[PDB]
Order: sequence, then structure tokens, then C-alpha cells
Amino acid sequence: GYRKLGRTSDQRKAMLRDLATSLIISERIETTEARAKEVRSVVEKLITLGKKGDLASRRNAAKTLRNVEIQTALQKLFGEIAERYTERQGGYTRILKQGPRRGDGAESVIIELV
Amino acid sequence: AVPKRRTSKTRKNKRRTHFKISVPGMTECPNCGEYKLSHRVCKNCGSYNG
RNA sequence: UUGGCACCUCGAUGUCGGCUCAUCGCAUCCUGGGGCUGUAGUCGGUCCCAAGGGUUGGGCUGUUCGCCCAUUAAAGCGGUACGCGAGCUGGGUUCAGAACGUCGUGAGACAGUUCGGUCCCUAUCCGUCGUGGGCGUAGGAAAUUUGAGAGGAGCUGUCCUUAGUACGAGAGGACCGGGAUGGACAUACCUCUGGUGUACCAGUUGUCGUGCCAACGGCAUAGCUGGGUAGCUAUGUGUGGACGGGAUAAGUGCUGAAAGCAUCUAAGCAUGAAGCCCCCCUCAAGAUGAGAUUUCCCAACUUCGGUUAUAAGAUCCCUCAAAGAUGAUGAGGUUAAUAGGUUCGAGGUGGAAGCAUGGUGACAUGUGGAGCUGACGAAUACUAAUCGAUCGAAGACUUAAU
RNA sequence: UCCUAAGGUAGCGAAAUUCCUUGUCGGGUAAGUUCCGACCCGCACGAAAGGCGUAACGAUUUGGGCACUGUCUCAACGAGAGACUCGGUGAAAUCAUAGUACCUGUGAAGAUGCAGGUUACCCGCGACAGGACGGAAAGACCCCGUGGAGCUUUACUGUAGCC
RNA sequence: UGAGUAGCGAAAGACGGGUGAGAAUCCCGUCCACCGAUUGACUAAGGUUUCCAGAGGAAGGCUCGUCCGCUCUGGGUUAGUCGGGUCCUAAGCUGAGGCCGACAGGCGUAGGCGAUGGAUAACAGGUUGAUAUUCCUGUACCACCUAUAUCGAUGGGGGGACGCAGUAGGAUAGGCGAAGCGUGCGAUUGGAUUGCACGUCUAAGCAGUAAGGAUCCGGUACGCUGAGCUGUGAUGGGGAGAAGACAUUGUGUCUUCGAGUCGUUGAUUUCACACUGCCGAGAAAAGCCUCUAGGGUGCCCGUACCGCAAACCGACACAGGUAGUCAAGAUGAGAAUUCUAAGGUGAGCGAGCGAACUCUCGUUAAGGAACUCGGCAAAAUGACCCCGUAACUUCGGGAGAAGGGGUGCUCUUUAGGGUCCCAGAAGAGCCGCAGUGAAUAGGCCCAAGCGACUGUUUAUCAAAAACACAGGUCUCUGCUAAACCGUAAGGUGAUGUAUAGGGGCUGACGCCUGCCCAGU
RNA sequence: CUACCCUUGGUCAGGUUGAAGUUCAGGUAACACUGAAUGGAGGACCGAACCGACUUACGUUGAAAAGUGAGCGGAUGAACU
RNA sequence: ACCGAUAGUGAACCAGUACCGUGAGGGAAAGGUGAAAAGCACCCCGGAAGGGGAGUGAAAUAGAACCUGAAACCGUGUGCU
RNA sequence: UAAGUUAUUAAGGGCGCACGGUGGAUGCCUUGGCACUAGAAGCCGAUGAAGGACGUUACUAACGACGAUAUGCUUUGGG
Repeated sequence: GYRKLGRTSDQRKAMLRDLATSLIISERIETTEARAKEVRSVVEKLITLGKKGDLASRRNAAKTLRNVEIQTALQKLFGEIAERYTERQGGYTRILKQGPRRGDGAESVIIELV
Repeated sequence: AVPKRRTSKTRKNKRRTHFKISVPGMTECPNCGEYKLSHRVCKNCGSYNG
């Protein structure tokens, strides 16, 4: 593991695939701080696959995204999201703290693609 | 187990000595003019500019 | 211990024995120090000092007791509501059922036996194990320390040599020394041997999906199985209980009288234990008796006679781990490497996708120890630790000295 | 020889019965108060509240083996829920007033509160369970009450019914 | 007070866009996840307005709430054929006269009430926010009424009319794979003989059909009824994968128009108490038939909704209980196991951190029960096909004894079977640590005690060596039987008759059952 | 609710064993004995629904005034409803 | 020389009723503005609730959670410690 | 430099007072009860009782009154 999130290993991996797909689709999403610190390390490793651009990279990236339409989320990668960071190395996202939320007092952040 | 004996309102008021909350730890945003939480965005009309 | 009384408790004090976890006494089992011996030596007996540490694993039984097997330096005896059920078990016994022997005409009882059978609790206050915050320690701070006191440890074997010597007709066989390697116990650690390793690698069964072949994904305990990095660990790897100083117990004495002699004692002077106080390891100035050393900061406004904020410094807030319930304590905050990513390695797995060739086909071979990779080492600001705000001194009075 | 109604037979026997008792002997075990086979010394077996034996059956009781194992030598790691921190909501049993220490005593004879000493700056949080004769239940045990109630009998007095 | 302490009731959610004073919690959407012999569909009890639309947010909801099974305001249940009455009667209750009885009243005949059973005329499709064999469209059926030889009972007879178990068969529903239509022909290497998805349609009315059987009346003697299924039409009708045309995302939607429906393979748990067998010998009354004596009309109750559940019984939006019908694909014995379809669902507190301790789960060096009352608990065996298999025995068994071997895929040859489907031999080869590669499904043996066996019991500490048991034995009982309830009438015994009934003991089977009648 | 009884309805995937009897053969004066097919009995065997409650862990201001998880017994009958 | 809303009927209130039980049956608790509703027109904060005014009133700590309004209990400020 | 003495701090607590909240005692009041005295009266019903179900108003949820002539009608006295 890296950090658990109250989910079991299976529910956690599914939630991270969900979050990374949503982030690359919309490009800025409002979530909880502890999950924004975990999607940070899963989306940035997908844009590296998108910057390599092989066929083995499409297939090793297809096993972490979901199959949603927009293009597909795998075609938006390898296209626009990978074309704009062609000289930037690292730091493809940025997290912004918004404050606590009603009902939980859970620090809600916004995460987006820099 | 059960309390052997009633609790005075001296013992109770002593034990609630450290039961409190603290001031939210806030600054003043130099665009909104209003108050905000440090390292968070301006909840008023504004941004972070960090 | 078996009793005797009937003083506390019947608006309720759970009964064995064992497990787990100890603490205390000495009337000492082992180890240490000695006097006497019907003590030749190696072994013994019996008394005196001594509680520092140590004091086994099984068979039978509910067993406490006891007997036996194999060891051991030794397998001590007692107290703590026969320690201990807000810690555990519940075999036994004191529930209801039902059967045997015996007693009763009987319902039923035991001088007994046999099969079975719901053991409750979110700890207030004292007590104990850890951790913080307030104030104090006559200015405010950063580090380094003394140690009054307190805790820990304290065990022992077996071989080789001095020496087959001393002793004894022989059989046998040493003290006092000197070396070596163990048992149990404690503590630190993860290079090695192993364990785990649910965000590492791969192989493979059923079924559903990405439109189809190839390639992948979900679910079936992590579907299962063969390995496995960092971290946490023992059975693994290191170390320890060494050497010594002072005063003594029992004992042994030297000079010496009371008592012309004798006599360790009355004066004086020695020697003598695993035990006592040091030496060894940890804590410790709330040690209100509040210690010490080095360093840093030290003007403006008042008549307040005092105030102010700011200085040295520290927090709020944020990125974290060598740390951790939380905090606290440590590494950092742009005058930057703290984390994430990204590039490069270590270790792990075991030779990928795609294509090409050889096969009817399952498959095999080549490029390429390839390609994937959580925690481990290095570097780079790309992203995020922005802006900013709070707390924090002007040093009282006597006396001696200069 | 004494007695009575006649005085235990076949089978079994230290037994679901045997006190003395872990009876004595053998087997299994390195070691077997349990177990199996014997003996008979039957406190206190016994022929339809049957004696003796039996293939199959049993969530029955009991002894011994092989395999497999954290049961254990002796513990170690990992996953999730609670516990722990933060936001919402929020009880209970209990309670004479409490600023609620330890030792040696003392006392209705086992003291947090008394005597004499020793120790202890004020306020919290996680955790343990020795004590408050901890909490629940006006002791089921024992005894008592000219208490109750169920059952028995050749206890007393009656009755349904039958002759 | 305990104390902001215990708890917040089994479980997967994530983001986007709205609305709003306020959103983890409400609405819409995409991805993911769960059940699928059930969390899906339909109904009997039972609740009794909880169902729908428009508004609301004081209290209820274990948090929130802009939401609701909650508050307010308006609505929603349609029958000649469905279930009940105007038809029948079990068990039982009631009972004119009647019998018995201090009273009250108990029992009982004719008669009556009474289902869980018997009889009894309707089916497809469409429609709304809320009904649906009920309304509407189409096509039917039954009873009675009016127009343009028959009736035969309150009576006789037949039928109605029945148990349990076993296979063999006919047909069908449903299931699947090709062809025939209607849309698609692309992601990332590849292909285009490629990927999906649909196939019909009722009752009634006509044909023919496996199979199977001497009161005119009944009884005595001396080609007939019925019968699943198929088929022509009903049906130029209806429906539908979808296709082309119209205005405000015409989101969407009204609207007319027009399309395929074919043959085959296995096969019900549905369709006959039919046929065969057996002992335990398997309702009654009416409808119905039978013989004699003689162009209209069509009523009352229920109907909404939940119904394995947040709406019923449990005080609760409570892990429990609750009768019946339906029953998909891969795999298979299968209504088992794992994954899914139709359809539903994400469970009314979360976010962190990843301490001790408790609970549930996985692994473990060397040994192996040493633990302990006690191998408790867990692990081990487990599927199918082959060999093989002991003492004992009541000759059935023990026995799945015990103990061993095999199991994947590919390709070759190769007698089967059903009518595309099912079952095999052998040989050659490939791979890995592993071949019922997951889920699931016996540990076994050697001796003793008890009870013969299956069965039953202290609803909530006992499930057994206890109760029952088939069999044994004794005994009362000659029929208004004894015995039992009432202690009367009236009943059970029993519509039975000693090979029968009540009571006591013992408890399959085998060998046996000693002596004593003092005494009660 | 619970215990017996009465009446009248309902449910019990599957798979496996193979009693009586019958029938062919053979053997006898015969009965009647051995073999092979056929048949499909049973408080029969394995095992889901269904009905139970043997062992253990959990819980014990329980989810609940008797439950849950994992295993366990019967499952054509003296069944269950 | 009876009670005066814990009293007096169980019931001064729309009580033998909420309810609770299968049933027979059991059984509460709830009084008071003012002399007259004259029961707060209007302005302001708020989504509403609720206030603060200004008016009615002799009185609004008389505003329908309505006479008086106490004790336990819960708070805010402060004098000495 | 040295020796000695002494004080402010109050995180929070104790006491005294001032002002609020809660809750509904007490005081005073009574729509209604209790116990009795003197005088009527001491039965209703098959001509259908006591007791109830369902309805009735312009609305009507409920209580009183009433009954398809229904929130009531005629007639003879009071007012």
C-alpha cells in the first residue's frame, strides 16, 4: 500500500481508477484532501504513458482508465492532454484547499491539471 | 463499573477546563479585503494568488 | 494443620486446582564464608553466618497430595480473603433429568458411584503504566551539564593444565591457582538463515465485459499458486552479569590487664563472605533547598511611582518521518530538496507487447536478462509548503564588600 | 448343632454396583489412580423394577493408534470492524455532602476520612484492573414462624363411589 | 451526575450538472459494485388510505435534508363470465316437539347454518399520474323475456366419487445453433465469408387425434362415451428489432405510412390416479342423465396500495417468523457451486489515522498434541472413473471397509447411440511448480460400556444409558361388555363381539427363568 | 402461542441400491434347486428446498425477553404444513 | 365551624377517554391574559422562527409556552482569596 | 559581586453580592364535586325498550339538538 482510505484494497483501486478518469475528463474536480493527495500520483503516471505514446503504452494505460465517452478517455489522453505537456517534466496537477464542508468537516480540495 | 458517588460541580467544572475550541487561525486576504483561512482560497469573491 | 468460641457480614463477602502476574519471611535446597569430626585423600555428618541470584520437562488423577520416567548446581519450606474469577477456566461440587448398590411400606435419603448442565459489567475515586499543559525557580531566551535521591543487573556448569602431583599398601585422587567453551536469563539490532509482506513480478481455473481474433479488466477468501523489496520480527546476529575499593557477620588472631600465671577484649592493632556502601547501566533541580557553565537581546513615553509595544526567541498555518492514540518530538517552508512527480540506479520477478520464422495444431525460437516495479540511494523545483498574523524584557527590597 | 416360610440356582463378578482400594497378577507406555484380560476376597450381583450374549444402528460414554496441524515449545507478520483524532446527534445502571495518599497500629477484632510518622506543585488525555467488605437481586444454603403449598402413608377425622 | 461519555442496527460508491437562504445525504447523468430457486414477478391472510399530483419543513427519520411510508390541499378502486351470495355439503355449532336436571341449564330427533373440497357462461390488444379478464376496440359464451306431442317430482336408479408407490410412453411450453430480415462495418497490431438483434398472435366455433376404457329405468338369471395435442380460419385484424417524413435541445415527442415470421435438435417437476403393484383398503350432497307416480333484460360484496416487508406478528423505519403460483444462460445429477439475464439495489451518519486491546480472516522456520479435564477448535480426507477390500454376521450386511492408480490441451486414425444431438478405444505430441488447477462435496482404524433398530423430550442451561417400540407374560371383560366422562339424560369403547376390548409389568433376536404362599 | 384430536387441502432439485414376484434356461416321477433377464420394495443409502437444535465462537444497557456465523441430524415418512 | 385543582367524584377538561390487553378488565394527565380583544396598524434584521421599536392597555418580565412565580439545576459579570 | 527576605501571575477553582433563564410550588379564585334536609316520584317494553350504528347545516372534521318532514314541523298560552 501507500495510504489506505477506509476502503479495502479492491474498493480503493476502483475508486482511484474512477477519480483519475473523472479528472482527465473534466480537468478539475472537487474532492476530499486525502484522496486528492492520492490521485496526484496516479494521474501524473498516466500522462507519462501518454507522453511515451507507444502501443505498449496505450495497452498499459488502458488497464487503469475506465471506458467512458466524451472521444474515449483513452483517446483524450495521447491527444490533447499529452500534447500540451510535451516539454513540462513532472508537476502535471495542482491541488487547492477550499475549507471544511458542512456535515463532515472534511477539508474539501479542488484538483486540476496545471 | 458504576460511579461510586456523585460528582460535585467543582470537580466537573475543573475537568471541563481544557474542553474548548480555538480561534480559526485566519488572515486577511489582500484582494478581497475580507477575512480568510490561511493556505485556503478566499471564500469571498476572489482567489488564492499563492 | 484438625479443632474450640460465636466477635464483623444473611436489604448476598463467588468454594477447589491450574493459567497469567507477582510480592514478602528465613526455620537455607544450590552457590559463598567458617568451628568440631569416630575429618588420611575424592566424598560425607553436624552445627554457625548469609535472602544476592537461581530453584526442570513429562506419565497417572479434577487433583492440592502422592508414586513413577529422564534430568539438574539445585529441583527449599511458608504468608499475602489456603494471593489472584470488575483477569481467565470451570474438570470437581451444591441446581433440574436419569440409572446402579444399599436404607424406607411410602413420598424419597445417602455410608457412595455414574452420564449431562446459561459464569454479567461502556471504571467514577484512590492505586499503577505512559504522556502533555499552567505556573513557579526576582529581566527575557538558546544549548550543554552536576547529581540529592530512585530504579536495573547480581545465577551456575563442563573440560584442559599445575598433576596422576599432595594423601593413601593399593583402590582411588585434591585445596590454592591459570585458561577455554556452554545452560538459563537480559538487552540492542536486521548484514546473514528464516517468517510476514491485501498499490511488486508471473502462471493458471470458471464466468461476464472492452463490437470480433490478439491484448487486457471485474468477480470467485488476496479466486488460487510460485516467489518477493522496504518495514515489523526469532528460532537469527552482536553484547552483558568483568576487575576492583571501604566497613563488617560467623571464625581466626597479635600485644594486654583486671586475676604476679592464663586469656582475641576491657584500652589498642589486624584479618575475614555470593551479603552492606561504592565501582557497572538508566532516570533525575517541582531537589519550592527549584543548582552550574557558555552564549544572545537590553529604549521611548510618563509623573505612574508605571506603560508600551517590540528585540533575542517561540508558536499559529502549511509539506513530512527516523517519531507517533492525539498531541508532543524531530526533518523543512522559496535566501528551499520537505514531500509528490520526473530522470538514473540498487533489490524483486523472470525473459513482455508487436513483428518475423518453424510447425496441421497445442506450442517453440529470435530481437532484448527483455519489460514491468510499493516503501530503498542520488539528483531536479516542474507542483505544493503564498500572503500574513499572534506571544515574548526593561530587571523588587535589605546588609556586608568594593 | 441353632433357627425359619425356603435360606440364592444357572450365569456373571473390584462391575453405571467393591468401603478397605491406586486389591493381586498380566498387557499397552520411557513413566498408566483411567483402560483391556484374568482371580474371586460379591461391605452391599442375580433370573421378566428379568440373568447372560449379541450382527446392524447412535450429533451416546470410554481407552489406544495413523495422518494433519500455532493447540503448544514461543510467539511473529498482514487484512477489515470497534477502539484512537475531527464534524452532526446523543443515553444508562449509580449517587448522604466531599478539597477523596502510603506504612505500622487502633476500632463492632481486614481504614481513603482516627493516632504517630513518611511521601506529595495546580488541570487534563490513552491504558490496567488491586480496593471502595465495587454494582444487580430485602441470601436459593443454615436457622426461626404454633408461616404456606405440592407429594406420601397401616398419622387423626371425614367423604365420592362400591357391596 | 455519570458526560459531550457508549451507541448511531450486518453491505460500495465516485464524479458532473441542477435547484436552493443552506447539499456527502434531494433531482437528472456516466462509470463502478450487489442479488439473480432471488433483494425479481404475482397473489391468501393481516394491516386499512400507507396509493397519485401540487405545495411544506415546527415535530417523526438514530446525522443532514430543499427529501419521505411525515404535515396541508385536491384526487384515485368501474364486472352478467374473476373470488364469495341468490347452488351443495365435512368437522363442528344450533335445534320445534323431546329426554334429564335445586335454579341457571345439560343432551338430542326432524330441520338448519357451514369450506379448506364439489358444481358454475371471456379472451387477446390499447389506455391514465393514480383502476384493468372490470373502461375502450375486436371477437365470443351463458340464463331468462317478448314476437314471426311436451313437462315429468320432495320419490326409485346411474353418475358425481376419490389412497400410496413405481416406471413406459404421446404432445406441448420453455431452451439453444444455423439460415431469413433489419441496422452496424470500427479500436490500438490485424480481419472484413465481420459484429449485433428479431422471429409471432387468444377465446369460441368446426374438423381429427398418440393413447385409454322376473317403472318402459336399475339389480337377477336364461360402435360407445369421453380424450391431451395438431390444423383452416378468427386475423386485409393486432403487435414489433426498428425505418422515412413536423414546431420552440421540437431531449422527448402527436401524426400517417410500410417490414421477416422458416425448418431442425434435445426435452419438462406442466399435460392422465390413466395402466401395473401393494396393504394401511383409500368423504358427503347437489349440478347432470334417467324411470315411472303425475329485438331485449341480467342484482349485492371485494377490487387502490404494502405483501420475506420501512405498510402484517415482534413496543421501534427491529439480522427473527409468515401459506401458495412462476423458475432464464454457461457448467452440471441438480431448484447444488461460481459468474451473469429479465428486473431491482447501493441499505438514513461520515472524514481521518493505520497505537494498545477485543472481534472476524490469511500465512508461518524446526518439531509435532508436548497443550488440556479433553486433539475442544482448526487443519487434514472430500468430485468422477478404475482395480482392491478383513475379523464378524440375524446371510441382509460390515463396505464408500482398509489400500492404491488416473484426471489439461492439440492432432491423428476409429464399431457406437437418438433424429443436429449424446457416448466411446487406442496412438503421437505440447506445457507448468501444479491438470475435479477457482467455488462445493467422507479422515480412518483397534477394543470396551449402554440401549436391539427409525422415532421422541425439560417452548428460553439437560436430548440421553431416559420415553416409545415390535415381541413376551399376567389379568378383568358373554355384550346395555368391562373401563372411562358426566357421575342425570347422553356418550366414547364400537356402528366392534374373546384371533375382540381395558389395565399392570418387561422390552428386537439367541440360551434360559431356580426356591418359598410365613405374612400383606 | 403451546399439547393431542377431528375434517378437508398442500409440499418433498436430483442420484443410487436392487426384496417379493414373474419369465426364459437347465434338473427331477415330481416338487422344486442353480443361472440369466424383467420388476421396483424399504419407519432403505447420499444430498438441496423444507423441519430441527449436537459442538463451538460471538453477544450479554445484545440487532433480538432465546439470535447470528461455522460446522451438525432427518429429509417417502411414527414426515412437515 | 364540607374540598378548593397532588384536594373534591376515576372524570371542574369535550374521561371511563389517550391508551393497554385475545378477552373479561384496568385508567390517567390537562384550570386561571385583560374590566373590554381593544389579541401588536406600520418600520427594521432574518428564508421562516424569533426579536427591536412604535402603538392598545392602568400594567406587554399581561403578547395566547398568557395571574403570582419559589427550590433543585444552568449561566453572565464582578469585591476578597 | 556576595548572603538573606519578600511580591506579583489564576489555565481553572472557593466564598459574597447583582442580573437573567429553567421549572411550576405557594397565595387568592372557581365553571365542578362531597355529605345531607323537606316535598314530587319509585318503573319502560311486541303500538318494538334500555342502549347504540348511520346520517342531517351554505360550508362540518367534533360535541350538543334532531331523524329522509332530519341543526328540526304544526298549534294553543307566555314574551
